[PDB]
Amino acid sequence: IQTQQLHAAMADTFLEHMCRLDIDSPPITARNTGIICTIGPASRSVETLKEMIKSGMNVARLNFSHGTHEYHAETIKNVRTATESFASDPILYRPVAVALDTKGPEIRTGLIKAEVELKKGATLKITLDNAYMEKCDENILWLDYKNICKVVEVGSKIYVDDGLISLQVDFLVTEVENGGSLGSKKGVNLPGAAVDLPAVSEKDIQDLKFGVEQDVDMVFASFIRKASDVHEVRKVLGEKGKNIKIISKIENHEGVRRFDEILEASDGIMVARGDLGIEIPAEKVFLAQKMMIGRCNRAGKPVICATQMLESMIKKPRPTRAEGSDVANAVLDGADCIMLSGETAKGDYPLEAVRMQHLIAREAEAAIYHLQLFEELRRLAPITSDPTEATAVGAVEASFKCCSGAIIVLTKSGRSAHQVARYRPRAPIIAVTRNPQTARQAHLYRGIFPVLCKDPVQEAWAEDVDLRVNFAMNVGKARGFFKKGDVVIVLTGWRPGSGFTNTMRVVPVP
Amino acid sequence: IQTQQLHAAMADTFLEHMCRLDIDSPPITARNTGIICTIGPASRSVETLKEMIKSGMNVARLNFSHGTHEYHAETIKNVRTATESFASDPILYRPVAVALDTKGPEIRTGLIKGSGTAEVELKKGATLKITLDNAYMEKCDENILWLDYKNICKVVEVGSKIYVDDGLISLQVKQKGADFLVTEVENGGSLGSKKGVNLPGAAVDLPAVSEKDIQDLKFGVEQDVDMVFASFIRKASDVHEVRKVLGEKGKNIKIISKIENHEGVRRFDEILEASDGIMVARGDLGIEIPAEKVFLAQKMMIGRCNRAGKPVICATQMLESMIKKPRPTRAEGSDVANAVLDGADCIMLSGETAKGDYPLEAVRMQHLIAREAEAAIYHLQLFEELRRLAPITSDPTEATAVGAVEASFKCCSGAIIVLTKSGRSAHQVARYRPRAPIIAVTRNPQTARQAHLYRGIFPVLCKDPVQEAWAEDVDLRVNFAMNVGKARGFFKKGDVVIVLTGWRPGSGFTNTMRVVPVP
Amino acid sequence: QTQQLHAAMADTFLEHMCRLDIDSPPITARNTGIICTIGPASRSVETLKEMIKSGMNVARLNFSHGTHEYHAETIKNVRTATESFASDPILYRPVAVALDTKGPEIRTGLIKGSGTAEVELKKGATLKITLDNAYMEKCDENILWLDYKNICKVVEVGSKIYVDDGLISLQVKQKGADFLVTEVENGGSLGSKKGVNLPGAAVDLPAVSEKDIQDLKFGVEQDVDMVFASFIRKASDVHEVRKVLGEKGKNIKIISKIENHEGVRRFDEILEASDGIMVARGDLGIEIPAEKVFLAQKMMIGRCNRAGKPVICATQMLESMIKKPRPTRAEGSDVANAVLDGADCIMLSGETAKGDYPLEAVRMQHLIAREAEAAIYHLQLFEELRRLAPITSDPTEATAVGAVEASFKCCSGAIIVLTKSGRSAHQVARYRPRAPIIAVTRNPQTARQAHLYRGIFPVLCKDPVQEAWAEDVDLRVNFAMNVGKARGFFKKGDVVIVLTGWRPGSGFTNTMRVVPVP
Ligand SMILES: O=c1cc(Cn2cnc3ccccc32)nc2ccccn12
Ligand SMILES: O=c1cc(Cn2cnc3ccccc32)nc2ccccn12
Ligand SMILES: O=P(O)(O)OC[C@H]1O[C@](O)(COP(=O)(O)O)[C@@H](O)[C@@H]1O
Ligand SMILES: O=P(O)(O)OC[C@H]1O[C@](O)(COP(=O)(O)O)[C@@H](O)[C@@H]1O
Ligand SMILES: O=P(O)(O)OC[C@H]1O[C@](O)(COP(=O)(O)O)[C@@H](O)[C@@H]1O
Repeated sequence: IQTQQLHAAMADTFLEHMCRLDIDSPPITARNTGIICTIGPASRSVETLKEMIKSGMNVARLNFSHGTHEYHAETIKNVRTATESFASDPILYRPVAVALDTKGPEIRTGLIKAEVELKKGATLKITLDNAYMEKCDENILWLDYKNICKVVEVGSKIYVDDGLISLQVDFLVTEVENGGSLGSKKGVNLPGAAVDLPAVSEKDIQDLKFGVEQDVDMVFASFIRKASDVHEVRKVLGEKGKNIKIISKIENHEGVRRFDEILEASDGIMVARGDLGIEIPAEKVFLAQKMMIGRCNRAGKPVICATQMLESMIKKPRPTRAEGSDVANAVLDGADCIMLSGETAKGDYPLEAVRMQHLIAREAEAAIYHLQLFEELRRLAPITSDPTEATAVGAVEASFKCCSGAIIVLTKSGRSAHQVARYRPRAPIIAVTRNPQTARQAHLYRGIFPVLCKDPVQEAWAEDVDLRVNFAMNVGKARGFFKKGDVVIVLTGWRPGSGFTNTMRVVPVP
Repeated sequence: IQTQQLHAAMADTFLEHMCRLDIDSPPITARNTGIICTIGPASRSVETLKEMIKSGMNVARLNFSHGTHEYHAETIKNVRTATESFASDPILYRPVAVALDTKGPEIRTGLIKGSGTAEVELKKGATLKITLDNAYMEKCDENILWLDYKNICKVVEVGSKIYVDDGLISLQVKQKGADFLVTEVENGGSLGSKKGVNLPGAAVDLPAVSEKDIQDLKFGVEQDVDMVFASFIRKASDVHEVRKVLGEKGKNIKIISKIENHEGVRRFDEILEASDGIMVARGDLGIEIPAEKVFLAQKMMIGRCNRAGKPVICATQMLESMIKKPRPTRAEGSDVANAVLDGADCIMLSGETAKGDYPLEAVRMQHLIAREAEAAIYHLQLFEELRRLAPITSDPTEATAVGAVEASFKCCSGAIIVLTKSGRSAHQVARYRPRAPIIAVTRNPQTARQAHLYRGIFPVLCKDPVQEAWAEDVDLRVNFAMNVGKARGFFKKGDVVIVLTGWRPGSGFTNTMRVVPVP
Repeated sequence: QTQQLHAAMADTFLEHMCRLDIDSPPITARNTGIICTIGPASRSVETLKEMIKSGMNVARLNFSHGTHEYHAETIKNVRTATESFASDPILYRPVAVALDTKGPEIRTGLIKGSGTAEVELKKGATLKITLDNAYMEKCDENILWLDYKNICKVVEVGSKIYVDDGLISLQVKQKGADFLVTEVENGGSLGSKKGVNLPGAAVDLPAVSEKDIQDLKFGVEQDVDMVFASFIRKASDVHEVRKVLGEKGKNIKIISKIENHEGVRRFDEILEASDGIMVARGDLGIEIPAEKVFLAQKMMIGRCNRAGKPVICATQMLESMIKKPRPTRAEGSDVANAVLDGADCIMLSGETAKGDYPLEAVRMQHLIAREAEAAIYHLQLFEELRRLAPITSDPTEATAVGAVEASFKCCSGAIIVLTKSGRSAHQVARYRPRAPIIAVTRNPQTARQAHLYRGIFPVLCKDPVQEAWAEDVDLRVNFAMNVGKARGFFKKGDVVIVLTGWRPGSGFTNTMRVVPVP
């Protein structure tokens, strides 16, 4: 009772559950929320990447907004070098995924003449004549988006340089709402506009093909506005990249409004709060965040909460109180993963930022009101004929009933473990696979602790099944998830191959 | 249904309620969560203060860790000048409370090279000597660090961790002494003048109410402050000590206990029972206990305060980046919204308003987020849990209060108008957390100021003289609240409001609830 | 410790049941309306006086038998007995009068010219049904006449015909022009003028017959409070009853009796058209399989509670009490479960109309209802009623829920409501408070009709209108404090909820006061 917030777990109301949250109730070792770190000058080396892994990084994120293919290939090579330095012990080997975050379509201003000053309620004309592209000034500004006039109307706002400058409407004349240092080749945002820019730009096609060649596990597809955008990303990945997960980045009003069709078309979602906070009033981000996490939990699809989670840690070795809170509340909301950008890419304390996310995520997971969450997940999920779905909900129920140390799932593609994860058990889900890509991808789903079996396939299938379950038991005992004599849930299928999980057993730890 | 997250309000589950939160669903005009602003050099002028009031500032906080009595007396004077500049129209006047935040049992360093602005870059693994010899109190550098805690050597042992400046710098006690400590820099950084020192493992024996606190509390009574935010409250006896120090002259001053250490969290229940309200003082609390556990202590304290109907304040680094930037980080927007969703009565600004470059933008942002987050609350579960967890009582006032809240949800009322002398009647309504704002009409200026501590209370100060016929005096205050609500856009003619009154004059007779249309 | 308050606290319905305590005694107040059928056993002014002391609230008159002259004398006896208590207005109890229509009944003739003669019908035997009026007073074990002329047209070979509360069942073997050769499936004693059911048949009889029209017009003339309309199959049948009552009987409550398949299938349209429902289990249990009646009952009680319209549970609730002074366990359970289901009223037919223990049956209904009312899981019920209730702009609906909420919070002795038309008290009753609703009115029809709503205890104020309106309000509130104190619903110092309006007349209820009992 005095550990894992188990007194708070027993509350009959959410109010009382909150009243019982105890700073003296220590959490277990298992940390269920996946940690995604953006790699950069502060974290690119092998030595550092080894420490990143030890501190808790599960996914290495490569930002293709900048850098060449050569640079990115070397980052990937470094990640795999640091990752396989741990391969010698398969019991302790932690798989590490590689994510490719696309540049995506963007609106950029021209070259000035370099800085200029804009003020109060002055005038500035927006032109598209590619003769003014080299002569940007205080009275006239050129843009690379030719359909800007079609998507904007009388009273529409234009945001310049990550929202620093505000403006009001073959050309458009604007009245400055908020001035400042007008730079050259700066990003432009169109709030409320149904931007008709390509789903995937020319550079993105090249990047996505590079990703297939580099054997990446997932793509974080930028500026996803509709279902067709996801379909274009999927078509570019083709047959060679059919198994690569697609996470759609919701960055503007359109993406939020057309969310249900994007979720159905995608493998998962990223709440890209940075871009979203420029596109929608910042006081509304928390709404879009809580709506997307809720709907992803409802569909059983992975959701990533991103941007400025521990921002002050770029310069400081400890985060602010708002940051500590933001990480906890993203876990409490129901986010599968939490992300680090500048904090691991450019900052002075990358390792400390990763360690803090791990500590907060672990305390937040014990703090979840599983009693309400599990009843609501059950009530909202459809009654289907699927044997694996019934098995998965059965296992979660059994794990709550006997307070099991884990739910051991045998999986080839990962699907069987994903089905367990959508019911959010408190027990860690040990997914035993032989597929190295599945083990990497499994980090996207809350609760899943992926373990790669390297043992050779036995000829008697029932013995091969037993070998993989025993492996999971060994990983559990070694990492102190449970010990000999404890009860665990074990999920297996009625024959080899995917799609047959239908067997739930309550097994003592040997 | 398309406004105030009413589609989300209708959800049968919390998960579905979250699924329905809509960025395109605009909130009402009224903002329920009170905004406390620390007043410092960036916000002291009458000019700025008038604009703070307009931006949404409800309480002016005075941090007695710094500044002389003369400085604070002038800040208070300027707060009153800005507030009274709006008194010509009683319909548009907004009361503004004055809060005195004590220094308390603080441990502080001296001056780096005799300058209150100079800094030293401390290196990891480096040796630093801590002295109590006042010869170095202005001669601090990268080798010698003076602090004002005379009994440091007794309560600290070898291996003990010493945190400096919001715990950003860390040190380990390597060799103990009589008035000195030989330390090893565990975590480096830039060390400035007069920084905060924490000793999480140590049994700090500093008095509850210091000699400086007694002088400041006295000045608070003389200055007619509305509340005291008492630093480092550890047990109920500490609250009792503040209460006894304020004595008879300060008996109506509200005491808010600041929980910022492990003992305070541990002995929370007895502290709460003794206090008029609580501050979740996350700054120190996040140094004293592991920073990852702060959200647990925060939600336990908000829940327990909500369960007890006593005000709770969420404080520190809520919009921190805004000291230097005109826009907050996404983590900051989140924190503000989540403090409101948790059930915090008030939210607070420190350096963001006291010394930052954008104090009005920080006030405006807290106002914008709070109002958005108030509509996002799951009132269906919150009101059911508040009802079930509250005892059955013979108190007529409590029954009227819950009946009034029930009526306000049924007709989606524009407000709950409450006539109150002490504030109690409006406090009893706030406890049940209605969606509609509570317009508290009072003739007592202190009540009007102190009501800002409670979620939803929109206090109004009636200046109209007392009429011969009591029933006409009652109707005059109700009409005054009708006038305020219309003028501020909380409602318009024909809308329905709830009205709370008593059956005779004086406090304690609230027993009448009326459902009336707006004239 | 009292009125199942320990079970009231339960966080789950399962634990609510676990905590039900036979040693937790109920309050004095009984909220469920008791409807009694008047007959030879209960017609005397002297018996009617005792029926009123036992707890009868509504006197039901079955217009399937008797003449207008006979029914007018019944109504006179009910009024004489009710008005005997008017000497003390504190103890006076309003009593309503309900007219129950004959509707499209199908009845057999006389057994060998006698009203009491019986024949033994044996299983396997042939029975000939005739429409020939030469046999209307010559029924026996071989021939049986019935008054439904178009019986042959609506039935077929193989069809089943039920006689006498469905105790005798016949199977049609041969169909004819004005006859039916049948076989005895369920035998027994066949008596005179027994009711007939044709479960599968499309009975074409009118919803409102000429006799029904006369009875309905007589209802208006006799100033009845409500009508119980038999065999209502659709909305158009209720509109037919409504039309007949017309402007003169516009304020007479229509309670549609659901006693057939079509009535259940069309229930929503029926309920929208009506002022209330009777779950008419007798004929319903013959018209549809008997094992489905509880389903229909719970569906109808639920939908009426959801619509805020009165619902009556009727027929064979304490049947064995016709011949015995105590009921069976099933009968005790049935009365308890109708109250638990949410029925506003419970009814007695044979038990009060012709049985040997009428006063006993009324007393028993009173004792069970009171026990069952304390057993209600108010915590879930109030939460569900609020959730399923729409958000209104109506100040009166907001004041009513506020008052119910306030009554739960302080566990008040009562919710005192001042009402002209009764609407304000009905709005309080739709939220099911635990506290009894003392509805103070000066309108006598309002006071009588208030018995149709769970929890309403109507009191008729005799006192003339005081000059100052506030004083007239206070006089009526004090009258309720006096009724509640005399009936032992509360004592001095207890807390009660008071509901009034801001000006005289109907529709201004907007004031809720929490006041100590003087
Ligand atoms: O009733 C509540 C209230 C809250 C606080 N909260 C956190 N995001 C919120 C979004 C909207 C409303 C309240 C919100 N969280 C939970 C969690 C589980 C069950 C019930 N909950
Ligand atoms: O809230 C209720 C009320 C009732 C009716 N009922 C039947 N025995 C009862 C005993 C006491 C109170 C109500 C009772 N049944 C259920 C069934 C499932 C869930 C909730 N229920
Ligand atoms: O989650 P997935 O990809 O459907 O895989 C689960 C599969 O794994 C198994 O447990 C074992 O299959 P293999 O022996 O082919 O690995 C199957 O019985 C089951 O259908
Ligand atoms: O909240 P409090 O301090 O009890 O004050 C509420 C009081 O205000 C009133 O409505 C009006 O009283 P006054 O006329 O004395 O101000 C009382 O009837 C009621 O008891
Ligand atoms: O229930 P109804 O028919 O709306 O009547 C309730 C009415 O009774 C009153 O309390 C008293 O009215 P009277 O003084 O006219 O009898 C009104 O203020 C209120 O509107």
